[PDB]
Amino acid sequence: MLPGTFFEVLKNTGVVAIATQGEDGPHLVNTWNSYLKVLDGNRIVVPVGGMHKTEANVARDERVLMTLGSRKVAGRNGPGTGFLIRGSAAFRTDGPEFEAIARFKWARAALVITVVSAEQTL
Amino acid sequence: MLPGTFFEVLKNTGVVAIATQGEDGPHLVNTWNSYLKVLDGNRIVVPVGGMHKTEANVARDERVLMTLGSRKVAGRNGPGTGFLIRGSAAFRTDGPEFEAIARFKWARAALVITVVSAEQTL
Ligand SMILES: Cc1cc2nc3c(=O)[nH]c(=O)nc-3n(C[C@H](O)[C@H](O)[C@H](O)COP(=O)(O)O)c2cc1C
Ligand SMILES: Cc1cc2nc3c(=O)[nH]c(=O)nc-3n(C[C@H](O)[C@H](O)[C@H](O)COP(=O)(O)O)c2cc1C
Ligand SMILES: [Cl-]
Ligand SMILES: [Cl-]
Repeated sequence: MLPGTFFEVLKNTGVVAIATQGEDGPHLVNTWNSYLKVLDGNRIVVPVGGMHKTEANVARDERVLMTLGSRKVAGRNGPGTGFLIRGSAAFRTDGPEFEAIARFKWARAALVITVVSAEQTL
Repeated sequence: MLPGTFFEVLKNTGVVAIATQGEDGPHLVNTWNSYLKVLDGNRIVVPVGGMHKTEANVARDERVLMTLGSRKVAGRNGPGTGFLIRGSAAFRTDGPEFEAIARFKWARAALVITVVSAEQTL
């Protein structure tokens, strides 16, 4: 599900954005490119310190969107690219998906996104 | 209302994320930090090439969220910061707000976000 160009983006620095659906509109939070941990089976794991509103949204609607990119990875028509990822999210406080990001001692949980599609948008 | 630290983030490269309310959940698109033009009266202007789905969403619900950041600008508790911006959006196709981004020869419109709040989230 995740292409090589996505893994090239993860070798570079940047701001990741994660959109969820809430009762009165979308919500949008961040992490860093370097914090994402990709697992077998199309999973992207994010260390969670805050994400309280995000977690409440995900408990009611698991579908999330994530974007990320880098000036330093070539896109289709010149330098710079990024991705729109769609997937289903879950929060974990134990098990191997939590252990994947437990090195971040500030992490109360892991946000685990099981990818359904990845689109290179540039 | 946009603070100095936000303009510091704009001196740096990065991926900007813009969330809108879609018919069946959020939508999320991107631009680059360096593409944003800030005008007086709390306005952030983005060059629009695609964004047809985003534009349809804004016509139904003008409220948008935007995030952006940089590893190179100090946050409250170490290196790296970013912002959550909430505002209302409109799409201009002539006049000073369009001229503000017309340097992008591929632009079909200017996305004008009038900022209601800016929160440094790191
Ligand atoms: C560049 C950047 C990176 C961030 N990294 C994280 C992160 O890895 N994990 C986290 O929980 N919050 C991180 N934050 C803060 C979140 O974006 C968010 O503001 C916070 O978790 C509160 O989430 P909520 O609004 O869903 O309650 C980061 C913020 C920025 C601007
Ligand atoms: C890093 C990055 C920068 C982008 N810059 C722009 C931009 O400045 N303007 C634009 O219209 N689309 C830009 N795109 C593409 C949009 O994110 C989006 O995929 C496209 O405009 C289609 O919008 P829509 O899904 O609302 O129809 C960029 C994509 C990436 C990954
Ligand atoms: Cl990073
Ligand atoms: Cl940039």
